[PDB]
Amino acid sequence: WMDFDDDIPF
Amino acid sequence: RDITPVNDETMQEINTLLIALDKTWDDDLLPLCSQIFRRDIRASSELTQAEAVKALGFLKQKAAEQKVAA
Repeated sequence: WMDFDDDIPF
Repeated sequence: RDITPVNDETMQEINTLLIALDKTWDDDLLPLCSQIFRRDIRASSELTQAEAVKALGFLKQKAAEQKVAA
């Protein structure tokens, strides 16, 4: 799972 | 899990950062929270406090990393 600890673009 | 709803102080901090980032609940954060928490979240008030604290951490990372391009 993608989660908020991961380096997601925003 | 603690399902205590997000409090007003945490909400205000989140909102401050969304405004600073030129991002919105409707376009940006609610879709992302829905994907991350794998549930249908249709309003900011529907987050749990535990969820909101994770989202707030993420937004602080974004706001601290780099300047917001014009």
